[PDB]
Amino acid sequence: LSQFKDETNPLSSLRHKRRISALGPGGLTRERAGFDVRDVHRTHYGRICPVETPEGANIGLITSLAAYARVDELGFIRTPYRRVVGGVVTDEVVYMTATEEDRYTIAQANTPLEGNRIAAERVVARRKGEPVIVSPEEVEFMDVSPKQVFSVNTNLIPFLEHDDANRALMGSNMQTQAVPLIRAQAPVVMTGLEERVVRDSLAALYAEEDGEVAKVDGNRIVVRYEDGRLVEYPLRRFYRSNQGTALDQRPRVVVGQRVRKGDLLADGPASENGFLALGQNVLVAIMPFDGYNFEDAIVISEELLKRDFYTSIHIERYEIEARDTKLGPERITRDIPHLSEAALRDLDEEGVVRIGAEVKPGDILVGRTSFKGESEPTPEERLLRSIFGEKARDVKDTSLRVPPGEGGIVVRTVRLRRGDPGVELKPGVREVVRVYVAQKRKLQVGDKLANRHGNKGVVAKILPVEDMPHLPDGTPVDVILNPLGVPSRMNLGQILETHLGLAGYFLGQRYISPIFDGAKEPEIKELLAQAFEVYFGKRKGEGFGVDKREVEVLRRAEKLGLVTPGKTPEEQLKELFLQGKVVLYDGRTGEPIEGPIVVGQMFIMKLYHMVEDKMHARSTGPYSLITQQPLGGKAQFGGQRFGEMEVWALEAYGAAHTLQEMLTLKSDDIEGRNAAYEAII
Amino acid sequence: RVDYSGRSVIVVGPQLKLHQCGLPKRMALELFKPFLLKKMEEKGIAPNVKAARRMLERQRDIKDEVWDALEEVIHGKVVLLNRAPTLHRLGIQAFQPVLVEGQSIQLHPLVCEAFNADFDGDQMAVHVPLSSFAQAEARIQMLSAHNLLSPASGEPLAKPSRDIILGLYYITQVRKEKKGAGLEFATPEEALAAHERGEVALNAPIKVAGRETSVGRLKYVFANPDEALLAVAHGIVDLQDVVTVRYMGKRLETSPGRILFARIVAEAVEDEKVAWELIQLDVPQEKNSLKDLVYQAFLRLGMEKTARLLDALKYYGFTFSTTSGITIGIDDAVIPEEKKQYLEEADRKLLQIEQAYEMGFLTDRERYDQILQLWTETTEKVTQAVFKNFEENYPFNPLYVMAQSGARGNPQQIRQLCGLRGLMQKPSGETFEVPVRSSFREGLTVLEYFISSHGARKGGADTALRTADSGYLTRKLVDVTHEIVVREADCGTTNYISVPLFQPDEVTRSLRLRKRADIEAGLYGRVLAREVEVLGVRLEEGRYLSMDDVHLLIKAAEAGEIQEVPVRSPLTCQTRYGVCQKCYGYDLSMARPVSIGEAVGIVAAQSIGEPGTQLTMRTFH
Amino acid sequence: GRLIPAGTGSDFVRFTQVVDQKTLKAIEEARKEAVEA
Amino acid sequence: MLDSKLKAPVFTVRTQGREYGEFVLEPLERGFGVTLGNPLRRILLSSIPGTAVTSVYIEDVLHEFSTIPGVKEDVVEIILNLKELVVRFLNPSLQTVTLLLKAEGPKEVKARDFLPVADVEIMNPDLHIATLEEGGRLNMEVRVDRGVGYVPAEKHGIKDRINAIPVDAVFSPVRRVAFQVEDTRLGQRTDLDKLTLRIWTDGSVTPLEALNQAVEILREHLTYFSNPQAAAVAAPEE
Amino acid sequence: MLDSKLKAPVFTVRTQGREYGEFVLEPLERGFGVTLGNPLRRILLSSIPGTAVTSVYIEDVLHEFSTIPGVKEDVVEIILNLKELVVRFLNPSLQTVTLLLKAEGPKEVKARDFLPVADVEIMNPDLHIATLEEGGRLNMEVRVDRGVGYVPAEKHGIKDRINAIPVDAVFSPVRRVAFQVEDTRLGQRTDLDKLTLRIWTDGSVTPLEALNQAVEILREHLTYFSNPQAA
Amino acid sequence: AEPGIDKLFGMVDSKYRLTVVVAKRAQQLLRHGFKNTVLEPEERPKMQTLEGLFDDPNAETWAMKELLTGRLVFGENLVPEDRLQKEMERIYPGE
Ligand SMILES: Nc1nc2c(ncn2[C@@H]2O[C@H](COP(=O)(O)OP(=O)(O)O)[C@@H](OP(=O)(O)OP(=O)(O)O)[C@H]2O)c(=O)[nH]1
Ligand SMILES: [Mg+2]
Ligand SMILES: [Mg+2]
Ligand SMILES: [Mg+2]
Ligand SMILES: [Zn+2]
Repeated sequence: LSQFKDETNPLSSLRHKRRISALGPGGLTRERAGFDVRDVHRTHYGRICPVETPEGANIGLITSLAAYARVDELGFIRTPYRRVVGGVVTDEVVYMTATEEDRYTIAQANTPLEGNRIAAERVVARRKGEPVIVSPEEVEFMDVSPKQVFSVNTNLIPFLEHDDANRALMGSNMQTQAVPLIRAQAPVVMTGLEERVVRDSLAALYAEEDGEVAKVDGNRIVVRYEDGRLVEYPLRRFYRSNQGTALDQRPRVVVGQRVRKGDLLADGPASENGFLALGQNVLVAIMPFDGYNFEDAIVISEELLKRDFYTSIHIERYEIEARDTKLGPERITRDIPHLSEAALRDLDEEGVVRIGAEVKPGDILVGRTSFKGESEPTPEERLLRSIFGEKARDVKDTSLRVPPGEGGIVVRTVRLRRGDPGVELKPGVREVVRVYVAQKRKLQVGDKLANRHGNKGVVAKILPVEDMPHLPDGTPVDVILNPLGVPSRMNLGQILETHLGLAGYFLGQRYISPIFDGAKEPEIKELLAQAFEVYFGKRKGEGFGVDKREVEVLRRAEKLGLVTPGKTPEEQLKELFLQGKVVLYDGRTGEPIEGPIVVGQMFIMKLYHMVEDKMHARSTGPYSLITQQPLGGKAQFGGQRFGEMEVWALEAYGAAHTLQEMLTLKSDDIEGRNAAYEAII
Repeated sequence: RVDYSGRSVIVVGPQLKLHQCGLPKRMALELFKPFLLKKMEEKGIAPNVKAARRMLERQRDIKDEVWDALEEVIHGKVVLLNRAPTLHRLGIQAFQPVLVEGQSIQLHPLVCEAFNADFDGDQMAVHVPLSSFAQAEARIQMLSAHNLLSPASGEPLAKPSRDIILGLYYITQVRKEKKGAGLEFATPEEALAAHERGEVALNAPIKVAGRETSVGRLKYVFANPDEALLAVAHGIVDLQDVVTVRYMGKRLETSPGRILFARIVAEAVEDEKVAWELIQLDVPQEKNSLKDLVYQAFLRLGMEKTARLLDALKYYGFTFSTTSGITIGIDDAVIPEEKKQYLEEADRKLLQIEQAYEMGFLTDRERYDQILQLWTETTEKVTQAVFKNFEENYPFNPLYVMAQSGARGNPQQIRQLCGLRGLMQKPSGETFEVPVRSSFREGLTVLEYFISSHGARKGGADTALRTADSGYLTRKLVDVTHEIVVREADCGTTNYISVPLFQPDEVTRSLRLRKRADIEAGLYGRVLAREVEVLGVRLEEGRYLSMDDVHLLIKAAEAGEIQEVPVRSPLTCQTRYGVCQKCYGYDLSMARPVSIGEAVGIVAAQSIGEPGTQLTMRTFH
Repeated sequence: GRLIPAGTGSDFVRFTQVVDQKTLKAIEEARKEAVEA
Repeated sequence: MLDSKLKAPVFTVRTQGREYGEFVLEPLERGFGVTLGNPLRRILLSSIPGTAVTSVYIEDVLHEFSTIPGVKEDVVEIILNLKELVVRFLNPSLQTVTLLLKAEGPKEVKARDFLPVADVEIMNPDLHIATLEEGGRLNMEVRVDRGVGYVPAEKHGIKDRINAIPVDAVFSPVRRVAFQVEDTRLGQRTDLDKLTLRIWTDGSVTPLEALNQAVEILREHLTYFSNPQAAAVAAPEE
Repeated sequence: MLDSKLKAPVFTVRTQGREYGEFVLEPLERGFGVTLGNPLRRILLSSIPGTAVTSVYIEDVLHEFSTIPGVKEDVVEIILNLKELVVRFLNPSLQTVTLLLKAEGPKEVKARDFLPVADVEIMNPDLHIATLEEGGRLNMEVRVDRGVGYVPAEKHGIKDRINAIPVDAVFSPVRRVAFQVEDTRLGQRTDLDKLTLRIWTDGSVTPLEALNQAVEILREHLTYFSNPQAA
Repeated sequence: AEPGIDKLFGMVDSKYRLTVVVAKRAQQLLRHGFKNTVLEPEERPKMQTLEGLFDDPNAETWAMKELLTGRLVFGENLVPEDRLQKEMERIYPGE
């Protein structure tokens, strides 16, 4: 029941404290009780998120507590209801249990009201689970918020109502894998819980009373509060999380700036002025692009990288031991015995590598020499080392090296000998060196990308901007999202997001839609109406009419039955823009895309890297003592499990030799693997 | 665990050809290391191997002269690739490295459908076959451009899929134009006149005293094929408009894109004769119409010339799809006017039912069971109108197309979007008597949303209940089929079985022809036990049932000349501990008879447990 | 760990041999070495 | 070093007859493959010196939908036998010309039955327009022209005779053009392009010429960025 | 009266500051709007060369992930500013320059604070680099290099001193490129392109210069069409 | 695909023989240098590297090219055991 703290980002760190498992001391998995238990129950309303849970095996077993949910003095989960009497709704709000709840006819949160008063004929209400259209007189309690039905990770997805639950589960889930961008943006369309999460998470640093700011630097802030207190707040700086992702503050206040209590002093690692800042807002065209987005694959405007948009700073921690041995103590010496000295440069530091150095794979973090071989020199090497000058030192190159596939640049080393300051030593271990390697990780073919409505795909091609589809004002698009990843999904919120975006873009605004309240289809077209001015209602004041290609499109558009035949080539477009689609020009030819394409702003997060799903490759290396099957080192990655299922794969194929060599030559054939190697060499 | 292996994330590789993959050179140089060290010794890159290996144990010490030696090793060779879960033969497929930069493996998008991998970060593992025999095996019998058809069906399994269809459909498809109606007068230019003052559309349906024609067919008469596209070039017309063109002496009434396609195929097969007599130049192309095109081009033209066709078709689908410019803005969710009118009625009949229960005439379950049936018929009525709409008013609506073209999404999916999600079951099983009335375009109720999460749960606790282990069936089927190999050619036994062509399901014993597919299933590529003489043709004892023949005998059974077929099975085989090649029949992945030595039983097992993850878990009706 | 009893490991094919038009003269290498005197 | 300027691109051309050509150009700076592809292509499809029939005089027809007595091809069929017919000149002066054809009986008609009037040298030797069988007779005065592109009849005015009809103008003597850009490598540079262009022409102009002169029409066009005049920009308004 | 060929048209400018210029061309025949107006846009967006910070050395900092006492900005953010700084090399043959910036005590450090060098014009001397507080001190050096395209940190050593930071270098001085293609009439013929290349830039290069250059490139490219060779 | 994959299928009665033939053939073809090659100077496989066409090191790819000319012959029985393990060494240097 205890585990590593999820802290990929602040939100993930908060979801984890709000977790519920049935496993541990209570019956677990081997007995399953599937379909029961794992099923979302009629009593979960506002007690558990019906749409948050792990995918696959552990479904419905692990689960997350609904936003407004509360645990009473006994331990029973309570959701709040406001009592209503005689169709006159009171604010007097009660936290009923599961059982208390079954004693009443509570009504849904969106009953049309008239101040205190219900203005509805038929009122749509739960009666101990069963929904029934009823009369006001019969009501007794009412739902506080549409929100109270869902966890917090769920409550952060605008247009949830338009999003199918499956694909919105994925959203709730992937926000856990948001990894602080160094240009962390809060989203363009928000739900409301953005500020309130960042505070309750302790993502940002707030002011605990009214006062004037004394000092501000990257390091710390001193503030003088109205009572006379001058308290220093360190700005916890470039700190390492469990998962690597850098937690640390960044101040948003200047010197002698008078300030109110609870005002923002330092942003989170993922807060953009107290606002939960998990990803980045981007101009997305949705449409197929030459297969480059073939099955959930996604394409990327080079321009995203120059803006350091999806860059991310990652601290990686290495250790090295200095153990006592039966063959004599091993050392952490700068003097590794080999053939180079020009390849010891950044090292020098009496073992350790100098704080500041670049490291690629193979480079040495901490040099180490260990006694190995059992005293004597090899029957062959005894003849050998003599010729060179047989000191043949009984020490080996067990130096801590840069694991293959990138390291980065050093930020901090820690050299702990004997633990005499008050650090608990390890038995039979002399000393330990730590190193920390940081790296800014930009976006790259392979990097994965997600949105809160459950869109997840991998960056399959980073085109140059010379190629990207562009708007008439030359503004090219940032990301190209194939649309086939959408009917089947049934996550329309991603479109209700791309539209509103297209507005706020030109409207120079951002919005707050709330979970089941929020923007409706009329207001958005109406927002697009004002946005059509900014965009086009000033295209002619610069002296430019309409393009010879907009003529070409509008034809094909009105035939599609998109725009009115008869209306003016100008206001045909305005219609077409209120639909969300504009007119893109294929950045290559300069010709237009037949038919309109819906561009617009959408908010996207760079999903986080696990080292299991790091890029791996073995040619050959270590081998388990006992079974003598291939094994992992640190510089060496073991082989792939070749399970029964894959074995059949080739049998089926009549791949005779191939199978056998997977079953001998490349696993357990002690003799032949050596025999093989040589032959190949 | 295996000693020449590796793994990475997969990014799609459109530019790739059918028999190759994008591989990190970074990866290869581990994998191929020892092979590389030699070439380094063969070249001046190293004095010796220890120095050559030394040259590499630090990334930055690796001289770039080296990479020109990796490409050199690789040339000729192939890697393998497999993907969890390996649920059949094709979870492993051989290709030729194309060394690419970066940390991921680009992968052709046709083998996608086989491997069952998409790109929300599915990873693949790569192995190297070592022995000059293994690579031999790998290239001749695992290369992704020789395994075109499927071991389970016979049907091709590398087909136009997504974007590839969406592309092809849209440029073959011809258009319908409404503002023109049905008009009947003198042709001369009197026809063109109405179009000059625009009262008639252009590809409007029109019939003057003469024939049935567009406008359309008249105004634009093309001499040769390339004179047509030369017009669309100058944007005087599209490949969607209907038009008259002359070819090989014929005078045809199609579109230009029909030809464009009828050409795309022509060229990539190097055989204009056998090319044009395979194209259905009479309908838009889609999932099936190509799936067939392929199959034909696979018996008619070699497996090798079939590989080209697939990339050519893949290349165009893409290109064309891009510029074709579909998308999906909220406005493409085109709700029909009928949804009210129906929910009006349904709402008012629910009155009647409630009055008849309030009265005493129906019992509880009698009431319950009534209401639900209503909605069943209703949820259909909506789903129906939604489509007539998309056929009569928006026959090019993105959703509508992807739907129809087999590029994406089914009836029930489009419904939940436009129509109405409908009946939701409870968690205990019993259906809610109240359905989700909204759609996804309308946005569900805070409580319509809850309702629909119980079966939303179940629809997960049924696949995850087979994710942890449903290699379960195949385990079992392999445990009892592995030994069966095709040992003898002819295992020489008079006896057989007779596949029926008629079903007794109008019941009881009310006869009827079994769906085509059903037959194809039991007859395709079997070997004839006794000379069948049907439809003025003797299909001679010991024939190999060509698919053309599975179609002929059906024609013959529709014709009324035959009801059973004497076919030779494994069910009555007499190979000592195995199955003879004639008692099996075709290969199925190739359209030949099965070659001896084939792991037929293993194929059997897989093929039957491949699709186990898509059999509805427990009884839900 | 034995070779599989199928495919290229089926007693049917396995023993297939290959030789070239010139080493086809290995039949006449043993062809003209018999009768003496 | 990292590195420097660009390698001079080997413009490979393998020729095959007088209608088809393959033009390989490599290596190109990433993206230039297309940057050359398009503008060259459309120019090859809208500019090259063309000659087209635009109005056809008919002997025995007042309305162009009959089948002329004693001839088993339509009015509509015969006009399309003209659209496949290549004409070339040797004179700079010619801006429009009219030709004549005469025949009836059990012989065999070609393209040579047009009179070699002026410098007009009619290219295609053996062509087929129609076949006669009996006492039905015909004699025409078909109008030819010089221009560029593709022109519909319903998009041009001024007709030949009252015994003639407006037709569609097949000027551009280039029939079909293909080009696929493809990633090519230069030892240490996988990013680079490689342009392959494929041109089909009616045999009037050599594809290589059509190319040469296309590339020139561009070169020539790019000079019109010369004689600049200044103007005020726009208004702040806010 | 040769009835097959055309007459030369009206190239015209309309410059604003140093970073905007429209470029019209009536009349151009049907099509040629895109035909011509496009390729340039690529060339223009892609291949016009500029200048951009390539290496930073700050007095006591050892690498990007470090914070300087009395300085709000951290080095990662200080740099992110310099990414914006735009410079002019007045003498074509100048290939690089290292700007110097000392600063102690309370003040907002702008791009003006950079120690002047001859023939090198800081184009946005007001760009905010860093704000330092009481007791704060930031002494720095900053490398600049004429270049093309986009060369990112990882793809160069640069190593002036051995505590330098090599920064991602966005070279093109061309910040955006539209091109309208509307219609104009010449009496008779009423379908003619009005090409209007609109190039905003950065300050280091003139919309006009940038345009002159791109055109010259395409030309210098059209060069490799002559001189055959069969394979 | 691979060269004349269909035609090379026809040469054998079964899929696998051609795999056994090819590999075994290649074995000898890249045992004795490429000295045994029943495939002429001008019809040998080649690469493009360093700007220089040099013969393809891919034994497996040669044997296929070879058999495609019919110059080889194959069967279940052609010669005895170690009785071939000397013939090809003498006609084509076994060093
Ligand atoms: N043969 C086979 N099919 C599989 C396999 N896994 C999934 N499918 C099929 O692919 C289609 C959609 O798969 P998903 O990937 O789950 O769809 P999604 O994109 O909406 O998540 C389904 O039918 P569909 O929508 O009718 O397919 P389609 O018409 O979209 O091709 C499903 O039956 C498999 O291992 N083998
Ligand atoms: Mg590493
Ligand atoms: Mg899928
Ligand atoms: Mg997946
Ligand atoms: Zn049998």
